[PDB]
Amino acid sequence: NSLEIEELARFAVDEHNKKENALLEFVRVVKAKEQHSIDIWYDFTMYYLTLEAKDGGKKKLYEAKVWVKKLNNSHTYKNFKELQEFKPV
Amino acid sequence: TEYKLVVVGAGGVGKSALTIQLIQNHFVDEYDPTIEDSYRKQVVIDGETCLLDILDTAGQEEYSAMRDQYMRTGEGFLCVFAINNTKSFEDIHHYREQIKRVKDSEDVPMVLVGNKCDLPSRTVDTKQAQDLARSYGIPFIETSAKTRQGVDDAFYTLVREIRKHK
Ligand SMILES: Nc1nc2c(ncn2[C@@H]2O[C@H](COP(=O)(O)OP(=O)(O)O)[C@@H](O)[C@H]2O)c(=O)[nH]1
Ligand SMILES: [Mg+2]
Repeated sequence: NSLEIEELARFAVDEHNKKENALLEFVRVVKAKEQHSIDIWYDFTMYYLTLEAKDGGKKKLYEAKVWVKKLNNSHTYKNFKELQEFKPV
Repeated sequence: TEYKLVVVGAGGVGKSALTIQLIQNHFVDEYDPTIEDSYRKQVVIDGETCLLDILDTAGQEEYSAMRDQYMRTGEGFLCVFAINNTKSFEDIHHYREQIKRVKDSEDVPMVLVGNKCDLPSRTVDTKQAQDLARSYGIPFIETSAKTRQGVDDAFYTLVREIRKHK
């Protein structure tokens, strides 16, 4: 339903690679789920993504959790994006 | 019988002062602005013995599992501004938006509160607040956490609003 699923997935792969000194190549998202929290000011969303990535050639699945703080009264700046979990399956 | 209420508004409008005046019946000058917590008080409203469960919100910049629960299960909302701070009055529109959004509903029990009406001066015109409240289709009540002015009326009006929508 989100129009930033593929983007958040790439962010996940990137952030994993960054943190874990890896070089996974993002292929695509196979499953996505949302946990949307409308708060008094910001919106917070936990994204649960199952993505395909290539690990020095071979295609593997990874489940990623991405945490997103986003505002609907002023663009960016106090927005935020964070990989919480990223594990092979 | 419980009424779950949520008190919202920019920091420094007197959310805590209002809440503590209704619960403990005294004015607290300097309440830690970071402290968010729920408080319960049994009261009588229009001959009804009932329990009010009130979340005094604080720290809107960080996610709160507590606030999350009360946004979902809260029955009514006090949107508070300060009558001597225009910014707090402007923030009201976004608070209301987020409450409508979380309930997916225009028709959420809600009372607009103009706090600090004890002060001899004011910056936000009364008629402006009345005009806004009317546009939203909600009650507007002027309060003073310092003098206790309109505090009972603020929370009870909300309970009456919640009663209407049941
Ligand atoms: N004069 C006056 N001061 C108030 C009133 N309510 C709160 N205050 C003061 O305004 C400041 C912020 O109050 P607080 O309840 O902590 O605001 P909150 O951040 O919304 O919880 C404090 O210094 C309070 O003493 C009021 O009705 N009248
Ligand atoms: Mg407070």
